[PDB]
Amino acid sequence: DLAPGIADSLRHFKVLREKRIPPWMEVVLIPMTGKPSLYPGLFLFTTPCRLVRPVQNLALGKE
Amino acid sequence: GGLTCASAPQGTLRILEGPQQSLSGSPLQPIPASPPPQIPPGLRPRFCAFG
Repeated sequence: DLAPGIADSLRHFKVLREKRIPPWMEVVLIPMTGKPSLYPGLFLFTTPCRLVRPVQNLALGKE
Repeated sequence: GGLTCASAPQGTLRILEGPQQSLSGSPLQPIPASPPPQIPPGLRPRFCAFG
């Protein structure tokens, strides 16, 4: 019940560059469907060599 | 200082920061669409046929 809030807080911190969260962080929250979907968990990646691309976050209005 | 075993606790308080959502929940601010290509004004027939 707290994990979407933590994921949105980390995306907020990432796109606003607030709490030394890198702007290239992948905040993945794989949800618990109760079905044979992907293995759930809040996965956070900051390592290099990943592909990353700019979109615009419409809630914040920033890239 | 005998350090006896006390009873089981009643419950659990858990303190953590809450995010502020006075900003989000607003109307969305998308990137504005680029205009469709419009014909330039002042286009005239420059080529007239010979003779």
